Amino acid sequence: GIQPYKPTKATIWSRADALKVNEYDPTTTQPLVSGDFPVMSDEVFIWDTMPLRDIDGNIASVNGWSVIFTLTADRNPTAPEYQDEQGNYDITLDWNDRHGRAKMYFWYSRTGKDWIIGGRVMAEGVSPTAREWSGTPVLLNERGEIDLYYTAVTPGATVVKVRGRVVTTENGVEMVGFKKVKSLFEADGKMYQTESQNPYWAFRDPCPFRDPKSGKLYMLFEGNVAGERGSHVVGPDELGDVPPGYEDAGNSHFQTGCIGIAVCRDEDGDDWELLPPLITAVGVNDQTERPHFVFQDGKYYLFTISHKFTYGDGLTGPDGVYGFVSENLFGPYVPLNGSGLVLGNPPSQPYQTYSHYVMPNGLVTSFIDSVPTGEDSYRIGGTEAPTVLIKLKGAQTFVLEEFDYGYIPPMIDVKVEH
Repeated sequence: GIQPYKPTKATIWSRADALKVNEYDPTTTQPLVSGDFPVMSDEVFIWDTMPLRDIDGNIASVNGWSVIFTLTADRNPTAPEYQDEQGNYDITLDWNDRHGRAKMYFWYSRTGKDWIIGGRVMAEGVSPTAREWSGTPVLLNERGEIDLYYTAVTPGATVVKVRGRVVTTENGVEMVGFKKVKSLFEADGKMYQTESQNPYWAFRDPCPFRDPKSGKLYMLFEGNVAGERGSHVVGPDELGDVPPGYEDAGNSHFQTGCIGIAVCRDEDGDDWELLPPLITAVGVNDQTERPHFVFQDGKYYLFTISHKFTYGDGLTGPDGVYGFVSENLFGPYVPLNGSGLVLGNPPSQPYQTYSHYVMPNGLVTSFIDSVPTGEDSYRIGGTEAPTVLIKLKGAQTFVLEEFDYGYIPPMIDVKVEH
């Protein structure tokens, strides 16, 4: 007979879930970043860091070389625009302008740390947009071919990919042939919110993967739930099971973040179909960024990075990593630790790190944003934070151990020749 299945539906991250967020849980707090942190480059800022990996999620070295891709922007210490009234460079202005001048670089190391700069991935004139925002570099084969999935930003925000090849020698690593950017998809307006619907719409951070159960190719990304900005309703399902006195959703219908998913028609990641969202946060948070999976214990651990500032009215929580777990790719998902919070910044250093990436070995990489150094003073990072090990256990997570700055060891090594 027909075995009926429950239909797939978006999992709602509700206001009632978010009321469980604990900013003071030592099991879900990032270790404090030291004010004396080292800086990896005196020429560029980096932030979002995207380790080379295969389609199954394995962090990969090539001929023993670890490789990371970074969003990168020049430091501009002599720019007149960044000189304060006393004629001194204000790093904060330069750092704040990184997003508008973002480009993909690569770095490499035989130790998984102490990164050596490789330079821009795509030569001048290749990128069809003003900015290159984050994605995933997928190592495809023993020829060293890579599909770099990324976000082409301005005009629009489009999920694209560009094919190239990594080449190694005993002195280091080169990225060749990244010449032909291919459009995959943009926001549709019925499932995912468009720029016409919201000038502040999100559509970015593609995370392709092969589903370990079906072997089909899918891709996560950050979006917003379709509809005109301000038209969404925080109904009973978005509110969830709030306790007495917590019924007022305020103006939270303006916060409409979601984790999207697309499916590929082929093994090559060429032709994609948009699917309805996996997770929605209407009334809870506007930014479910950098969605990514760990597959563990036959379960799907779905992580997303968010900000205190993008929470709905009446709710708060830290910058950092949030997540959900399901037995099945298409849900239903439940919030990790009851609230969703996996790894929040400490409230004494609330902006110390961002754009965390949970790797399947449990190591979590992040970049340093702003670290306080006194009552008033603070340092800007634009460099790697200490890596942190977490443990995933059922619907719980636990912070375990801090590692060196930017420690991103490989899970597999791939032998590359061409």
